[PDB]
Amino acid sequence: ADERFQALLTNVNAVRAIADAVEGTLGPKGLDVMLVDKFGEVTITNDGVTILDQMDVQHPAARMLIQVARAQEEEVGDGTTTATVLAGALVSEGVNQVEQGVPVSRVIEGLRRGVERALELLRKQALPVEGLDDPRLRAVARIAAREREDIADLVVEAARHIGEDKLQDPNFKLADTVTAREGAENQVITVLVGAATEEVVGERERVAKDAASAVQAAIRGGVVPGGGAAELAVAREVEKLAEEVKGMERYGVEAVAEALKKPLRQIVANAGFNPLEKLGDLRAAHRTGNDSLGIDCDTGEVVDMWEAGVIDPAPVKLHALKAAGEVAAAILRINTIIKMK
Amino acid sequence: ADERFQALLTNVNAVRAIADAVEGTLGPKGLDVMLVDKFGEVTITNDGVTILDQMDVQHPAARMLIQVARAQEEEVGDGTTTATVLAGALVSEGVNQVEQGVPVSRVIEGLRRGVERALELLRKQALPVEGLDDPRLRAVARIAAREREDIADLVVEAARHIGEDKLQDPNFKLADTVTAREGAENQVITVLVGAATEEVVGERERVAKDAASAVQAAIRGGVVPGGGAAELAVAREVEKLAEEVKGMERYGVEAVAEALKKPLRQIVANAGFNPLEKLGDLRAAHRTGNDSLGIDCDTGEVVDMWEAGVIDPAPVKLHALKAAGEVAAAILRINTIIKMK
Amino acid sequence: ADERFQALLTNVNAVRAIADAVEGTLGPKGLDVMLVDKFGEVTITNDGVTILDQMDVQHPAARMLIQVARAQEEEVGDGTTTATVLAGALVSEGVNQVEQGVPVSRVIEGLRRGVERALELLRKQALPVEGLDDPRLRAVARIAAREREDIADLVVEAARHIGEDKLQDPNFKLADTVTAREGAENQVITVLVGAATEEVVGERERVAKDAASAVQAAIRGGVVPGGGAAELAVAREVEKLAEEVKGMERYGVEAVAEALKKPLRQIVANAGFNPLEKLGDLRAAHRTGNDSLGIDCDTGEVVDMWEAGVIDPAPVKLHALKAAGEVAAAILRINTIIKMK
Amino acid sequence: ADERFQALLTNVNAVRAIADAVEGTLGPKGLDVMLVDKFGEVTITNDGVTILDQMDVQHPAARMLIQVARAQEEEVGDGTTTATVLAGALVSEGVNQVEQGVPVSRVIEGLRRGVERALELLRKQALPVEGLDDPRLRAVARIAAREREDIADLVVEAARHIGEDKLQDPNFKLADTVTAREGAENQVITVLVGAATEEVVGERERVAKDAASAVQAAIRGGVVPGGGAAELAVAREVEKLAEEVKGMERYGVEAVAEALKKPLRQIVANAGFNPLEKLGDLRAAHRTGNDSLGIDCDTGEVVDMWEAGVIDPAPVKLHALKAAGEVAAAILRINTIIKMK
Repeated sequence: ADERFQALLTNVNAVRAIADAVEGTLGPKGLDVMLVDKFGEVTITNDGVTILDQMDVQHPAARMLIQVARAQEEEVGDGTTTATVLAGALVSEGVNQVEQGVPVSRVIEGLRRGVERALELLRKQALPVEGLDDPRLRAVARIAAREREDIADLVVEAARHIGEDKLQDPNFKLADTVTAREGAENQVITVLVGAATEEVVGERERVAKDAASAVQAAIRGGVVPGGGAAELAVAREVEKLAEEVKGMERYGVEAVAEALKKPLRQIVANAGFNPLEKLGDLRAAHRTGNDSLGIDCDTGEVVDMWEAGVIDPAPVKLHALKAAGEVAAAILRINTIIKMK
Repeated sequence: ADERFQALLTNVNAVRAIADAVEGTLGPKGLDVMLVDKFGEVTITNDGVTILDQMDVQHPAARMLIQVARAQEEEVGDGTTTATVLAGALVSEGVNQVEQGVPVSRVIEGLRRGVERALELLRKQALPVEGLDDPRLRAVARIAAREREDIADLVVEAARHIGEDKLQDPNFKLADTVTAREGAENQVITVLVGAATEEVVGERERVAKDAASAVQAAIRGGVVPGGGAAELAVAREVEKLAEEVKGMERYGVEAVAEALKKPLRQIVANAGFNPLEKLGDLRAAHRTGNDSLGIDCDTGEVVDMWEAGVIDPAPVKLHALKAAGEVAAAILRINTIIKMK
Repeated sequence: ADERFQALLTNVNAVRAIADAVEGTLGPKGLDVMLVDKFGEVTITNDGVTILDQMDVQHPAARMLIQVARAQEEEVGDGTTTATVLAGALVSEGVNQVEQGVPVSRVIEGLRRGVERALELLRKQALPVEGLDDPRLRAVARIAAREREDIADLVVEAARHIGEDKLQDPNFKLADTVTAREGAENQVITVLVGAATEEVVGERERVAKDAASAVQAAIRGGVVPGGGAAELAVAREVEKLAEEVKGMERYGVEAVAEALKKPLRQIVANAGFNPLEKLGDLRAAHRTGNDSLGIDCDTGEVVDMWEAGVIDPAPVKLHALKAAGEVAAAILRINTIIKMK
Repeated sequence: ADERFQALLTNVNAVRAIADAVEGTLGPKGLDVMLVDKFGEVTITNDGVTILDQMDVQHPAARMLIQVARAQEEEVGDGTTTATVLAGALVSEGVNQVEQGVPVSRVIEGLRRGVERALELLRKQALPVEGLDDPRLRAVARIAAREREDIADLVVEAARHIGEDKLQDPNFKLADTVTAREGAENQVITVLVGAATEEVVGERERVAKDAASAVQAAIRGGVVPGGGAAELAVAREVEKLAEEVKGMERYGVEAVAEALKKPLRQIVANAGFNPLEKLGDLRAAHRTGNDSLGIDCDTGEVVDMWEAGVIDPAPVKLHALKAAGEVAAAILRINTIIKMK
């Protein structure tokens, strides 16, 4: 019986290691990682899609988390860091509950329903955007642009150049229509992203792709309050369902409720504030009945996220949460480790 | 800085060790404790008063807890076990919150307000007695008599002889009017408590005092749905206070919210049941708007505590929680250890 | 003499180890197992057919168990995991009896007679299916298809198309008449099973044959209550046998009696409930004289097996118990281990 | 949690060691025990009272068992060995069930109900004696007299001298009226028991009192098939009850059912036969439905105990089983050890 738990705990540590490396890059004030080789080259990066693509993974269970994370990229092309962090948080809280005495099978079925209601509420709370002239598209473009307005303006201009129904096509991907060249300017003709030298093209094309996918998802799925505020808004209701669920199976719902707060906690931690008090003081304005406010990362004061302009696409967070729940369930479902024939 | 926390942990572990050796006697299906000497004498007792009286204490933090608990006993003559267990839980999760990074003063000042609202709501939940012929006095005598009916009837029979307005006299302690003699019968004259042999006189005398004090308090303060149900009922509202309180300080209100679960948790655990599943399944019937429901100690089925016939006095629980809060606040405040002259 | 028993004990622990690896996959809420290579590839599988194919078996006592398990798979293509988890229980209880002082040769014939009367009573308890219009066909198809109704419907829709006497042909195998192709829909023309991608065909083709074999076995041998309830039912009759067998040899009949409870015990354990408490109350529900009372696998309350709708074919369990008896007999007779040229 | 169980295991081993030190003296072919000192003085004896009154006890769990076992002697004056061995078996099986996962409080109440049930069936099964000249009164004195008829005959000769109603009172016991003097012949004047030398007076007086108590009990409450047959008779009924108890509580009832077989197991083991086979062929002979079959101590052939004459009085066995159940419960309750002032 201890060996079965040790099998799960060994897999959990592999997942937590992947989340540990990529959870420091969350939010608008994230931190970058160092990637080194035996030959000695360096790759400074803060975009998690590059971190997961260019990380040495040897433990068998870690590969599944990256597989789902890049499946999300195949879907819409953004939000892999959030999915990895949520999956790590879910698995960590699940193993914490199992160590408390809950059987793993009960935690899995609790986690399933918790993620189900969380997706339901995130879908409900997503507010649609009225036309491409709305400033919320500028807001969601700037945040995907790493707070560089020069790239941000040319993607939103291109979006209004194309149109609404042409953007609604599911067979068309805007990320295939972005190209970056060196020594050029920023304009739309297929858009051209200017770069200084050849080495600057690689990251500029990446951020152009990210902004393209953000504005792509914004029109179809609407708008959700970013910065982890939506996660807290759904976490409160998931806790209500945890009080609603009967039996030992509820403690998976509590695990989903706690795991949903990890994005906001890591955003405030990366912003250079103490998470445990900034999470406490954030609950003051959540008593007012409005569930669209969080914390800004520059002054540490509680402010509503519509006015602050910290916005996230609805499909990115919805799919990130779905993938995180699916992989957390899949990695919790393992009980034994065996060597092949 | 670690030395200031190290001194807190040693104070905590002394308090915890007192509670771990007393908490097993809580509830109707409690278990006894064996006490040994260098001479090897045996003292089998399940009453917390005697175990706390005769137990060796060397760590100064432990002495304060039993001084507070026995002053509580000097007040009304019962409830020391519940107070000690509650103090242990409060101190344990006080240090648990500090381990997470919360400052100690914030936890202290959160414990203060949590205990304040818990006392207020336990006062408001206490239901008064409608005359002394009410069967709930039979119930509160029966639980105080270790579920032995021969002691349960004579204390209520004597009490109805005394009356009411003579019973509310604060200078009158009814537990001083009990005397047990070997080989006698059961009657009032002074309630004469029969016993088989001389050695049996001590435990019967102690049980007579316990039942006498229970019925004494039942008229003064009314009744509360016991078995840990009332502490759960006020724990829910203390959790609402925690969601109402601002800043880092709210983590102490959460500590009070959890510490009120420990009596019911350890009542269920001592019954031979899994406390996790039974605490999970007990929140179902609390959604109906009623807050007077608990769990039985024989079948494991969730039943209403008024009809289940398990009731405890109001002042005993009130003052036990007050003493537990006061001693938790007094013991979390210490930060350093120095030798004297 | 110690060497003879030690040479047996090393054989038992091999059958125990291979049984332990697949015991977690039993039941509708089973847990998957990952199979790592030297090169690091992984196969997540919850079916017991594949885990035995793709695992090292170096201690040759396990080779006999895998050989007889796949030999069992050859007739009716299902229930190999039940066969090996019953074999492990029988062998473990037999060696436990041998530890008490019973010689092995007595336990061998006790096992023989107990398994014989267990086969007799599990055959008798089987209830024939009323045509192909009976919804028990849907019930037995859904369970074999991992509780996925989309694949469950097509197998029984085809089975309607084949007929009664054409399915009753012993030389005709309907598991060869199921084929899976990627990118297609589900229809019967040959049963075509749809799949998303090429990698999804590998598992869909497997579960198609499993579901096909379930409905094939159902017509031949009728229906038996699943979830381990039938093994619990025949266990009591084996216990009644044990009191009738004269001499030291009966204790093998006790080994059969205790081993037949292992399926229900492990299905309950994998479900996330306590096996002892949830198996004790089952026999308390057997007072009515009916032998179908089993346990639901998400609420944990005892429920009559037929009405829950989770039901398993009769011949698969018949031959699984026969194979478990054959291998438990075969392994126990091995007393010495030596080498060749 | 481990310490609470380890505190029980040290208490269990003390009881087991006491029972293990007097288990070989049970039955008509019992084996003596050698006591030693620092001075080297030694006493050879097989009367368990003379061992338990003299062997050294330092673990306080053993002193309670000897206290209640000698209280049984104070009540009647015989059957202390069976009380001790039953207490040991009950405690050993209680801890065996706690090892599996049953909480101690559940086993405790299961044991309580099992012992109450066993007392009820022994009360029913104990048939009365028809007059004083019935040969079973000769037989009970014979077994009480270490299979020597010289002491047995004078006891029944005195018993007819006193009278039936004179024996019926509780205020008078003829265990005190027996007196042994050296150099005297066997006659009654005061039952004068002859002895060879002064040293022979001690054990002869002791066995005279034992035989006196045996025939006291025989008229007082009748007779019960001894040699362990009656405990096997009631153990089947306790096993039948075990299947009716709901939930986790039953495993105490199974412990009571098993612990009642330890008496006959030890009579057979001390006799020089394999207990496991001679229990199987005994329970295989109970097909007729009668509850008087046992095993003879000279040939090992299964015979009815009435014809063999091996008989034991009813009240001694009833009180021994009651004391064994009470002490097993009271030693199972203990879960924590502390040093006192």
